[PDB]
Amino acid sequence: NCLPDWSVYEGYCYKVFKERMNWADAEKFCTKQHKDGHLVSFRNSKEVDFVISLAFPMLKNDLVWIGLTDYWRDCNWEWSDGAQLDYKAWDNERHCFIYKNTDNQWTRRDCTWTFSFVCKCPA
Amino acid sequence: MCPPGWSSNGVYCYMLFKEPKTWDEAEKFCNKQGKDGHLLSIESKKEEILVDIVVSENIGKMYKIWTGLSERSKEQHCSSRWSDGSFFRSYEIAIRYSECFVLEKQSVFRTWVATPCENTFPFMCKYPVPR
Repeated sequence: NCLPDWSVYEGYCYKVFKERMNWADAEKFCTKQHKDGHLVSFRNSKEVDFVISLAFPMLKNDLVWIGLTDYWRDCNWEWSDGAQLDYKAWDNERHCFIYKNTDNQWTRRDCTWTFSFVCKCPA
Repeated sequence: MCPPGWSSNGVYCYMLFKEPKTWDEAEKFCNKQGKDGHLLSIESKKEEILVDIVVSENIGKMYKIWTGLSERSKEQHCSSRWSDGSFFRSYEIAIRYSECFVLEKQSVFRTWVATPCENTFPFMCKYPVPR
């Protein structure tokens, strides 16, 4: 169901890596490991537990990147004076998703820093 | 041609008020000073610059200043996407909701930071003389 050294779960393959990369590079590295592979995504098919309990014991178990960069968008913010939101000065590097094993929950952090990663691709 | 105490830029009048208020109340306050006054909107690096400096000179220190960047509360229409699927199952310590943005003294008031609307912070009003 998966290639050697990749765990199986609900039709998805998961592999852990001990490298330290910024969000962007992590995603790229993942896409390179196998077709349709990306930074792990969580929808709670109880992947969390699995990913952290099985697809993690093979890892430093900390802080792994999550494949979600919730960058501020025009879709949900606007000026009270109805002026268009062209120029923006909000931080874009802030908001890369992350899973903190010690807090057993996600967190938003600078996309520019480094973290371990778990790639994932549907079989 | 702006009122006394107010400053001009791009044919717009601006004033920083050293009176801590909620996003809502400050916004309301600005709409009472002149037809169509509002919390300041920032449309260019040049303007962003004209505002921080007006903040820097007229407001006795504070960490944040209210601008009129408000959340549209359209989340269900602005669903984020994972590098593939949809962002539904989420798990963060989303304390209280922060549907407001203000200017931070940390970055000399040039950058924006998501903050709780209910917080009381000084503010900057703005309005066009031509109504």
